[PDB]
Amino acid sequence: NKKVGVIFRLIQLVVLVYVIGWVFVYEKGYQTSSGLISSVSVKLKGLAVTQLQGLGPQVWDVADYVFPAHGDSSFVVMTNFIMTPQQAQGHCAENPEGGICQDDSGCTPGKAERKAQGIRTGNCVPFNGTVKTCEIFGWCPVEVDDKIPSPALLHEAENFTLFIKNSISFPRFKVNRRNLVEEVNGTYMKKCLYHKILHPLCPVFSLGYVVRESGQDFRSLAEKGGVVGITIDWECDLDWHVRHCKPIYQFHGLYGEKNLSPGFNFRFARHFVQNGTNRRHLFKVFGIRFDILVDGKAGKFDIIPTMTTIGSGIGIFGVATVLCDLLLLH
Amino acid sequence: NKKVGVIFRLIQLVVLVYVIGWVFVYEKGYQTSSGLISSVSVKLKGLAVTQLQGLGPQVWDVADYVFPAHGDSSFVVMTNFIMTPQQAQGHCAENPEGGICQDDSGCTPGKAERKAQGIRTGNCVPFNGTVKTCEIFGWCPVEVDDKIPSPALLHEAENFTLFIKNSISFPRFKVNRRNLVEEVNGTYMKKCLYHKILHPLCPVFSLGYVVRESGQDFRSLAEKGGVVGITIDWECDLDWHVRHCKPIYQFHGLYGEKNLSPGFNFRFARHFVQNGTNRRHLFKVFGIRFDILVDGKAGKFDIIPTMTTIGSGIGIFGVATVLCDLLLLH
Amino acid sequence: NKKVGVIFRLIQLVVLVYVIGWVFVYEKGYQTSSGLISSVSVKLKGLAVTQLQGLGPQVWDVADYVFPAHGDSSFVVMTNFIMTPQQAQGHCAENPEGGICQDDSGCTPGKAERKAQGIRTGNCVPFNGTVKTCEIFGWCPVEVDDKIPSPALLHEAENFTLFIKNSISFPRFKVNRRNLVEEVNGTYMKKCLYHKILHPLCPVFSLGYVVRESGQDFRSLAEKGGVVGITIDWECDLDWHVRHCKPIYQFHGLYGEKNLSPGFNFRFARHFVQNGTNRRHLFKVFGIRFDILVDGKAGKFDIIPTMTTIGSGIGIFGVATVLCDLLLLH
Ligand SMILES: Nc1ncnc2c1ncn2[C@@H]1O[C@H](COP(=O)(O)OP(=O)(O)OP(=O)(O)O)[C@@H](O)[C@H]1O
Ligand SMILES: Nc1ncnc2c1ncn2[C@@H]1O[C@H](COP(=O)(O)OP(=O)(O)OP(=O)(O)O)[C@@H](O)[C@H]1O
Ligand SMILES: Nc1ncnc2c1ncn2[C@@H]1O[C@H](COP(=O)(O)OP(=O)(O)OP(=O)(O)O)[C@@H](O)[C@H]1O
Ligand SMILES: *[C@@H]1O[C@H](CO)[C@@H](O)[C@H](O)[C@H]1NC(C)=O
Ligand SMILES: *[C@@H]1O[C@H](CO)[C@@H](O)[C@H](O)[C@H]1NC(C)=O
Ligand SMILES: *[C@@H]1O[C@H](CO)[C@@H](O)[C@H](O)[C@H]1NC(C)=O
Ligand SMILES: *[C@@H]1O[C@H](CO)[C@@H](O)[C@H](O)[C@H]1NC(C)=O
Ligand SMILES: *[C@@H]1O[C@H](CO)[C@@H](O)[C@H](O)[C@H]1NC(C)=O
Ligand SMILES: *[C@@H]1O[C@H](CO)[C@@H](O)[C@H](O)[C@H]1NC(C)=O
Ligand SMILES: *[C@@H]1O[C@H](CO)[C@@H](O)[C@H](O)[C@H]1NC(C)=O
Ligand SMILES: *[C@@H]1O[C@H](CO)[C@@H](O)[C@H](O)[C@H]1NC(C)=O
Ligand SMILES: *[C@@H]1O[C@H](CO)[C@@H](O)[C@H](O)[C@H]1NC(C)=O
Ligand SMILES: [Ca+2]
Ligand SMILES: [Ca+2]
Ligand SMILES: [Ca+2]
Ligand SMILES: [Ca+2]
Ligand SMILES: [Mg+2]
Ligand SMILES: [Mg+2]
Ligand SMILES: [Mg+2]
Repeated sequence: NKKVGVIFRLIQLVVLVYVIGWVFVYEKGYQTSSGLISSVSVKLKGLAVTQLQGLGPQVWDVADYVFPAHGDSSFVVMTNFIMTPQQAQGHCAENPEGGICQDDSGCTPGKAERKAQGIRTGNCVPFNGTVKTCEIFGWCPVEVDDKIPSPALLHEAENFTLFIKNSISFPRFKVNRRNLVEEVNGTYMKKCLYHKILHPLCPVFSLGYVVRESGQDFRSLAEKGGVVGITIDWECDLDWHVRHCKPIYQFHGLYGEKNLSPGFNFRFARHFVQNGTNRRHLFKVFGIRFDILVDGKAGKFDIIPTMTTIGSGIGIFGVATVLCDLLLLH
Repeated sequence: NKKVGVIFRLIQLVVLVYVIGWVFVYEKGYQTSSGLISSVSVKLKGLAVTQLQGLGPQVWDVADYVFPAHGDSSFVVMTNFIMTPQQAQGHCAENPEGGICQDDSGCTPGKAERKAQGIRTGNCVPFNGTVKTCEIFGWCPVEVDDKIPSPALLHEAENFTLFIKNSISFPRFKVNRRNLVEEVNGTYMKKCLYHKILHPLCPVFSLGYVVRESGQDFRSLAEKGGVVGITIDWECDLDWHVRHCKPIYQFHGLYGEKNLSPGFNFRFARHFVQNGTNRRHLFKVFGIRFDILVDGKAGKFDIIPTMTTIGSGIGIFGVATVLCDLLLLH
Repeated sequence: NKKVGVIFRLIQLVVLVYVIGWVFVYEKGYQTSSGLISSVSVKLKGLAVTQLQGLGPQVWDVADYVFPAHGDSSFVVMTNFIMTPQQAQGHCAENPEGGICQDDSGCTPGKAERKAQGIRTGNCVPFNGTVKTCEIFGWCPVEVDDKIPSPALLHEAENFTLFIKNSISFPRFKVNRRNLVEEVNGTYMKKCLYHKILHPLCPVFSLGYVVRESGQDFRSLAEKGGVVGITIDWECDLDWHVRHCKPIYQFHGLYGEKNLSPGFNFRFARHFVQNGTNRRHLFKVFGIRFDILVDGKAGKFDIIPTMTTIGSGIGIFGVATVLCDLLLLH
C-alpha cells in the first residue's frame, strides 16, 4: 500500500530530523564540555556607626564587619551585635539560663555536662538583686543575649556596595575569563549598581538588593541573621568569540523556620593587654551569611564528539526503521 | 516453530518487565534530578581550663578554640597547644634545630634558605648551658616544640556539644529544607546527643562520638592533631511530602602514617601592645580538622523524562526482540 | 558473494574489537567510579624582614603573612602591604579621592552614598597644604594607598617553602590515601623541592616555582596582587596496589586584565589598647591568592558493571549487524 510507505517515510524523516536538530543543535553534541577552575574574591566598601549607651561612638569599617578579611567566597557581613566589654578571668556569677541556685549547697563543683559556662566553685552568689546563680571561674562580665535590639545596629549595611571579582579558567581549552567583561569599563564601575535587567554585567552588588532578590526582607533578616546564596554560572559557546561569554548571577534564599533557631549568629573575641591585665571584648555577631558558588561549562567544536554523535544518530535511525517495519508487519 | 515462539515470548516478557520496572521505578527515570545550594553553620559550646606551669589558669571558650569565628565548613577545634609568651623582636639566639655553632666564625650573616628562623647576625651565642646557636633577629622567645604534653591540655573537648546548621534549597523545584526537621523541636534540641541508632535527627553532635564513629581514638588524635570528615546527604523524593526527606550524617576519618607528618598543626599569634612595646603570644595549636561536605539529589515526576524513558524502553525492547530473532535464526 | 562476505566479516571483527577494547579496557567499563572527600592542610616556612620609613624593623613569620591561621584550601600569602599606624576614631579630614572642597558650605553633614569614608561633620578642613577635604568622623590616619612601592616589601617570599598536606578517602571502597606516598620518606622532605620532572611527589612547593609554572611573573603579582589556582587530581586504579596511587600536582594561572582591577587586595586591622585609648593598625595587603581544589576518581573491578558493559556491547554488536544487513539489502 502507498499509505504504508508514506507513513514509513514520514517516520524516517521525523527521526532523521530529530537526531540532528536535537543532538547537534539543541544539545551541542559536536561540542565538548570541561569543568572550570574558579576563585572568588569579594570586597566591601561601606561604613556603619553604632552608638551604645555607656560607650562612645563606634566606627565599623570594611575590616570590622567583614570577618573573612582574606577575600573568602563564604563571608559574613555584620548587621547586629551584642558587646560585652572588659572581660577578665575570675570568680563571678554565671548566666541565669545556665542554672539558678537558692543556697550554696545546691551548687556542685565541677564542669557542666551541657552548655558549660565555667568551672563552678561551689558557692551560690547573687547574679542580681532577685535571683542567684552558682559562682563560676571565667570571664566575669556576663554575655547577656536575652535582649536583642529591635532596630539593627548596622542597619546602614542594607544599601552598601559589594564588589565580587571572579576569575574562571578552562584547563582543556586554556581560556581564562573574568567577571569584568569587555562591556564593563573603569568609568562604568564607578557609578553602576547591579540589576537583573538594567545592569546585569555591573560587578557592584547592593546588599539590600541581593537580599531582596533572594526573597528575604533585610530588616527582619538583619536582627537575627540569615543566609544568602549567590551563584555565578558561566555558560558560553567557545565557537563564538570570547566577548559573548558573560557571567549570569542568580540569588537563592537559604532560610528556615523562625520558631526553631532563627537567624545566624557567632561569637568572636579581641584579646588585648590593658594595665598589665589580659582582657578581651566578646561580641555576639548577628550577620548575614553570603555563600558564592561558581559552576559552568564551555563548549567548542571537536571531531571525535561529532563523529560519535553522527554514529549514534545513524544507529537510532536504523533502529527506528527496523522497529517501524516490525510494527507494520507482524 | 513452537519452541522458537516460546523462547521469543520469554525473552519479550523478560525485557519488558525489566524496562518497565528497573529503569522506571528503581532508577527514578520518570523523575528529574537537580542539585542543591548548601551553607553550613557550626557552633561549639564548651569550656576547657588549662593550668600551664609558671602561668595562671587559662579559660578557653567558643571564641578561643574555634579559630574560624564566623564558622566555615572546614573548622579546627583546639585540643593541645604550645604557648610561647611575651615574644619581642630583637637580636637573640635561634632554635637548635636550625643549626649548632661551635665558634662565631661558623655563623654567616644572612638568612637560611630553608626553614628560616630569622636574620643571622654572624655571631654564635649560647642557646643554653650545653649548646650554642647563631644569633638571629626576630622574636627572641623561640617556640620550643620538642616537648609535647602527653595528656591533652584541652582534654575536656572530647565530649563537648557541636551543633551543625545546614540549609539546602533546590532552585528548579523551589523547595527549601533545613537540618532542623519537623520531628526536631525546641525541647528536643535542649536535651539530645546524636546517635545513629537512637537519635539520627538530633542536630547536636558529640565531638568524641564523631571521632569514634570515624575509626579514630580521640586521645591520640587530640595529642597530635588530626582530620575528621563529616558528610551530609539530602536524598529527597518530591513525589512524597517534604517531611519524608531527612538529612543523613556520615563520619569519615582522614588519617595518615604516624611516622611521617603525624596529625594536623598550625601556628597563630595574638599581637598586643604592653608598656609601649609591641609583643605577641605564639601558639602551636594541635587541633582536629572538621570538614562538612553537603551533596544531595532530588527527584520529582515530570512528563518529559517519563516520555523519554518510555521511548528508550521501547527501543531497548525492540533491539532485544531483533537480537533474539537473529540468535534463533543462527 | 565473496566480497560481500569479506566486508561483513571485516565489519564484524571491527565492531567486536571495538566493543572488547575501547569501552571495556581503555575506558575501564568493568570498573566502578566513586567520588572522594579531601581536606587540605598548608604550612609556610619562611621569614621576611621589612624596613619602612619611620617604623622600626618589622619581622614577618608564618603566622603573619598567612592570614588563614588554621589553613584552608584558599589562603593568601602577603607579598606587599601598606601600613597606616596608630588609627584612632575622631573628627578629621578624609581622602581627596572621596571629595575635594573649597569652602565649608560645600560639605554636607551626613554619610556618602557610595564609597563612604566617614560621617561628614560639614566643615571643610585642609587635608594638606594644597587641597582641602571635608572633615569626617572615624580613624584619623587615613590609608593613602595612591603610592604603591615598586619593590615588593616582601619579595623574599618568592623562593620560600610551601607544604601541602592532602588526605583523601573513598567511602565506597574504604581506602584512605595521603599525598605523602611511600616513596616520600622523612629524609626526603628535608631536602626536596617540587618539580614537574625531578621531584613530582615532593610535598614541598616553592612559591616562586608555583607562580612561574602558572604563567605569571612573581614580581608583577607581588606588586599589585595575584591569584593562583592549584589542582590535585587522584586518578588511580584500585585493581593494582595502593602504592601505584600517586597524586598529580599542577598549577593554573587565573590571569586578569591589568588596566581594570589588577591583582588581589584586601584590608584587615589589629585592634589594641595603648595608654588607655583604643587604637588599631590598618594594612592594605597585596597578597597572592592560592586556591587548592581536589578532584579524584578511583576504579575497581565489579561484577555488575562488567555485566552491563557486556550486555551493551552485545546490543551494539547486534545493531551493527542489522544495519550492515540493511545496507547490503539497499
Ligand atoms: N565594594 C566596592 N564598592 C564600590 N566600588 C568598589 C568596591 N570594591 C572595589 N571597587 C572599585 O573597583 C575598582 C577596582 O578595585 P580594586 O580591587 O583595584 O581596589 P583598589 O582600587 O585597589 O582599592 P581602593 O578601592 O580602596 O582604592 C576601584 O576603583 C574601586 O573603587
Ligand atoms: N553547640 C551547641 N550545643 C548545644 N546546644 C546548642 C549548640 N548550639 C546551639 N544550641 C542550642 O540551640 C538553640 C537554638 O540555637 P541558636 O542559634 O538560637 O543559639 P543561641 O541561643 O543564639 O546560642 P546561645 O544558647 O549560646 O545563646 C539554642 O537554645 C542553643 O542553646
Ligand atoms: N612549609 C614547609 N617547608 C619545608 N618543610 C616543611 C614545611 N612544613 C613541614 N615541613 C617539614 O615536614 C616535617 C613534618 O611536619 P609536621 O606536619 O609534622 O610539622 P611539625 O614537625 O609537627 O611542626 P614544625 O614543622 O612546625 O616543627 C617537619 O619536620 C618539617 O621540617
Ligand atoms: C535578674 O535577672 C533575672 C534573669 O532572668 C531577671 O529575670 C530579673 O528580672 C532580674 N532582676 C532585676 C531586678 O534586674
Ligand atoms: C538605601 O540607599 C540609599 C541610597 O540613596 C541610602 O541613602 C539609604 O541610607 C539606604 N538605606 C539604608 C537603610 O541604609
Ligand atoms: C562603559 O561601560 C558601559 C557599559 O554599560 C558602556 O555603555 C559605556 O560606553 C562604557 N564607556 C566607555 C567610555 O566606553
Ligand atoms: C640545651 O638544648 C639542647 C637542644 O637540643 C638540649 O639537647 C640540651 O639537653 C639542653 N641542655 C640543657 C642543660 O638544658
Ligand atoms: C565524657 O562525657 C561525660 C558526660 O557525662 C563527661 O562527664 C566527661 O568529662 C567526658 N569526658 C571527657 C574526657 O571530657
Ligand atoms: C520533640 O521531638 C521528639 C523527636 O524525637 C519527639 O519525640 C517529641 O514528641 C517532641 N516533643 C514535642 C513536645 O512535640
Ligand atoms: C596634597 O594632596 C594631594 C592629593 O591628591 C596631592 O595631589 C598634593 O600634591 C598634595 N600636596 C602636598 C604639598 O603634598
Ligand atoms: C631564590 O632562592 C634562593 C635559594 O638559593 C635564595 O637565595 C633567593 O633569595 C631566592 N630569591 C628571592 C627573591 O627570594
Ligand atoms: C627517600 O625518598 C627518595 C624518593 O625520591 C628515595 O629515592 C630514597 O631512597 C629515600 N630514602 C630512604 C633512606 O629510603
Ligand atoms: Ca579568619
Ligand atoms: Ca571554605
Ligand atoms: Ca539505543
Ligand atoms: Ca593591647
Ligand atoms: Mg542564649
Ligand atoms: Mg619542629
Ligand atoms: Mg584607592
